[PDB]
This record gives sequence, structure tokens and C-alpha cells, in this order.
Amino acid sequence: NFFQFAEMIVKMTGKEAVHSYAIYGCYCGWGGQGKPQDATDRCCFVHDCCYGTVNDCNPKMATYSYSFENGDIVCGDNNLCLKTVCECDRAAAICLGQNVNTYDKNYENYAISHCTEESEQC
Amino acid sequence: NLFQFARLIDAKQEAFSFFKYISYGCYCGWGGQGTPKDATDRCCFVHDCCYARVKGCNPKLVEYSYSYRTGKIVCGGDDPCLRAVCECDRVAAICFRENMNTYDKKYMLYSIFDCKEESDQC
Repeated sequence: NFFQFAEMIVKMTGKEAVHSYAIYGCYCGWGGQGKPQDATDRCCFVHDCCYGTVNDCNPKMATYSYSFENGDIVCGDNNLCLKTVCECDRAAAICLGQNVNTYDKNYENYAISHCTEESEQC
Repeated sequence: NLFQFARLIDAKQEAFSFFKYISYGCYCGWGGQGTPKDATDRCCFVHDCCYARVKGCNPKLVEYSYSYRTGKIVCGGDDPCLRAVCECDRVAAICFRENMNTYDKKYMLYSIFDCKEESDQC
């Protein structure tokens, strides 16, 4: 779930991904329409597919087990699906980390006039 | 997609009347656990638990066709998958309407000391 996912980004990028990413590019927050505006975006985009493909469980509901040990985030659920929701969020918070510098404070709290375009398939 | 969800929510309520669900309670936006905190929250649950019924296509990246006529979100679309989604936004958007009075800011941006309950399943 997001509770779990936010704490993961917020543990790779300072202490509150919830905001910058609550509505960024075209696929970061309350959106999901158009084409990725940049790193953070190709990420937020790639995240929801990753979520999408998990058909076995409910990515938005799944409560998985994880730990931030050594500066590395590890997943601890065996349930092959729960181990995925985590891997997706996990990678996601690494995606949002190594690209924090591409962040354009000019793309958050987005409209959709800038994304009314094609919601690229995945 | 959530762009449209921001849009449909506003129709009964006021424009931009959605920032208060970006993170509200246990389910509205970033969240997904510990059973609701009130009517509002549940709509955010029932809405979550709604996309999971979507057989086929994904709810967050799918743009549907819809029109707001004389105060009625009419989902006019010839694709059951897509139509469905719209209906998860119609029913919900109508839900939060009437439940904006049980509203309490003290259910905003929350964590795992309020939603650690026996996580109600869909």
C-alpha cells in the first residue's frame, strides 16, 4: 500500500516524498494520462504498470514486509505476489532517489491540459 | 485515471475539492489499512475495493469517456472495462459529497498508529 510505499521513497530521498510526488509530471500523483515528463516521471509511470501487472493480489491493498538495513531496502514476504508489490515500490523509491536532481519544481500539482495526450501503454 | 477522478469528485462538491483526499485517514490516497475512520474514508475503501473488480484493464492509466449533465455523471462509453472504472468514480464522487460534513482535518496525512488495526479485506 501507499502508506508502505511512501515510507520507502521517504527513506531514499530525505523525509517526505509525499508531496513532490503526490502530483508530479503526468504519472506521479493524481493523474496518469499522457507521456512521462522526465526521470521522476518515467518512474512514476513505470511504477503503475509494475503495479498493474500484479494480477494475483491487490498492489494498493497488499501489506508486505520490508526492512531498511545497511542503506539497502530488502523485501521479506515469501508470497510471490507480496514480494512483488514490494519490489515495485522498492525499485520505485530507488528510481525517485537517483533522479531527485532532475526534479522540476515546475511539474508538481499538474493539470492534465499538459497530459490530455496519450496515456502510453505499458 | 485519477485526473478524471479529481474531476468527477468536484462535480457535486467544489472545484479542487479533492486535495483533502490526497492523504486522508486510512484509505483516501496514500494509505490502505486499519479499517476506515468514517464514511468519507470508506468511500476511499469501497473505491479501492472497486478497481479490484475491474476484470481486464487497469484503472489508474485508463482514460474513459464521460459527461456531466445537469448534475449527473453519465458514463457514456461502449467498453465494460472502461465504463466500470468511471462508475467507481461516479459512485464515490457522490459518496464524499454527502459525507463532507462528517469531515475532520484530524484524519489528514496519517501513518501506522491509526491504521494498524485488523485490516478489513475487500
